[PDB]
Amino acid sequence: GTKITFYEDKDFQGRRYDCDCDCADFHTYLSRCNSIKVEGGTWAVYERPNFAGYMYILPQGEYPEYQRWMGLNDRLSSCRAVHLPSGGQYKIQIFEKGDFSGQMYETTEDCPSIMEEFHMREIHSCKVLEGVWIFYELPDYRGRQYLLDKKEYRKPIDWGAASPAVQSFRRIVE
Ligand SMILES: [Mg+2]
Repeated sequence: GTKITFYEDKDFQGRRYDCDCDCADFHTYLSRCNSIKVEGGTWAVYERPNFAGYMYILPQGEYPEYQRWMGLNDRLSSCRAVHLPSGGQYKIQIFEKGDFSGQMYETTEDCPSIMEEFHMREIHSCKVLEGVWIFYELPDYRGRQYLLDKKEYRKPIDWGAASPAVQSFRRIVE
């Protein structure tokens, strides 16, 4: 089922790499990425090998420029398919402070503005109770993205963020 294609140049041109499973390192096959086709599944694609650096979530679709997936540069070199639980449930708890302290909020819905809904622009810890979610550094699902597909996150670095800025979040739905 799951299949993704990476191209070096815009508009599905240039050297190409295809992947139907996780790939921790494709840098030897491809030196840059400027377009992607996702034929099936939803994929997390990462700037550096072993799922490091900037990351981005792409559902099925055609992406003729990296700006189409909110890419931040022309570098990609690892990818993995997002596993959506068959049960189809989503619930997250967000916390004001690290280590699950401070004010907590629980939700099963998306949040395009944490400031509007919860009066925060940083989240310092999180429990993903059900499902798979994405945190964004900017409002309304803009900017750098962080995949939350583990259960517990005691500090922002646990979701890959050097910054505590989180201004929106949403679920990855099938
Ligand atoms: Mg709302």
